[PDB]
Amino acid sequence: MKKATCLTDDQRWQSVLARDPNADGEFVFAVRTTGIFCRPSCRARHALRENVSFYANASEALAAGFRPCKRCQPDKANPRQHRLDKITHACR
Ligand SMILES: [Zn+2]
Repeated sequence: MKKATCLTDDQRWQSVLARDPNADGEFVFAVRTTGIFCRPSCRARHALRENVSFYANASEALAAGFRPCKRCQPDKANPRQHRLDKITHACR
C-alpha cells in the first residue's frame, strides 16, 4: 500500500523493458526526442531510458505537450494494410 522498495527510474525501465502490456493506468513513459508518450509495452525497437521519463498518465504527458504513440496509446498499428500507390482521385 504505502511501500514499494525502490521506485528508481531503474525499475521504471525494468517494468517497461519487460514490455508489461497491462501497465496502462500504472504510468506512462515519454521519449522527448520524438515528442511522443507511451505505456511500458512499446514493442517497437526501444528508445533508451536516457531519452525517456515517466508520468502517472497521458494527460500528464499532454501536460508535457506531447502526442500519443502510433502503437501504445490508441493502438494505431498499420502493418499488413496496403501501401497503396499515392495519387489522389481514382474513380476507375
Ligand atoms: Zn510507443
